[PDB]
Amino acid sequence: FYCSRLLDLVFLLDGSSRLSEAEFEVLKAFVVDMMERLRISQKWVRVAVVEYHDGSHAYIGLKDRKRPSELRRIASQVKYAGSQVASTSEVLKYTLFQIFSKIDRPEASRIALLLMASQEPQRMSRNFVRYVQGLKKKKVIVIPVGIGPHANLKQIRLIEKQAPENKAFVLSSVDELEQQRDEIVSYLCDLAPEAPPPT
DNA sequence: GGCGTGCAGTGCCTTCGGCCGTGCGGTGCCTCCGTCACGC
Repeated sequence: FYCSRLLDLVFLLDGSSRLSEAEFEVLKAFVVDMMERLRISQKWVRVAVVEYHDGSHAYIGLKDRKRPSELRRIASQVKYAGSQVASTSEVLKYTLFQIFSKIDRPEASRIALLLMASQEPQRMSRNFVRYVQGLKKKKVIVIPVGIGPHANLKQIRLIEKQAPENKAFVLSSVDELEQQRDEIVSYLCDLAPEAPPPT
């Protein structure tokens, strides 16, 4: 449908080589479709787009004052990485420290849509749960989205085990996205308040 | 000549030096299998 609520949504795209050139474009299209079903505004739904590999490469910020159509273009032109490493620990650390360093919008919900499709090196996962728990303390909901046979199930279930609102969406392939979009959007929307503060 | 340790972290508390602890790279399910450098 169309989400018109106070929400800060953060898209986190796995940049590993697990996803092919094409398969990644599909993921991007999914993110674009999501955005078409969101009321993009500083006072309603704010969006952020981040392709992550060894590190986080942000294309869109929550405070970016741009026309939604423009943002959709940007989100569709996200460059393919195809890295050997897509650190979820790093992208969650980035989200926690860079994106949500300061909670400037209490009146809205904070959601991190973690689109993963691989397994990061175990040594990198050392402080993983600490970032997830750290996001929780800033009241940021993390929704893992498993894509493909290589998506780290252990971490995904570990995210759910961290917070009540943290639900996972285990998928079979990037094709399962389009036919799961509507369900996901509505789920995220129902986590955000509908009406602003009295002001 | 075996051991036992190694150390991340916008770290933490009992503050300017202990205490916890994935030495580390890389495979592919995981919190790990198999491996190297030092000092003694």
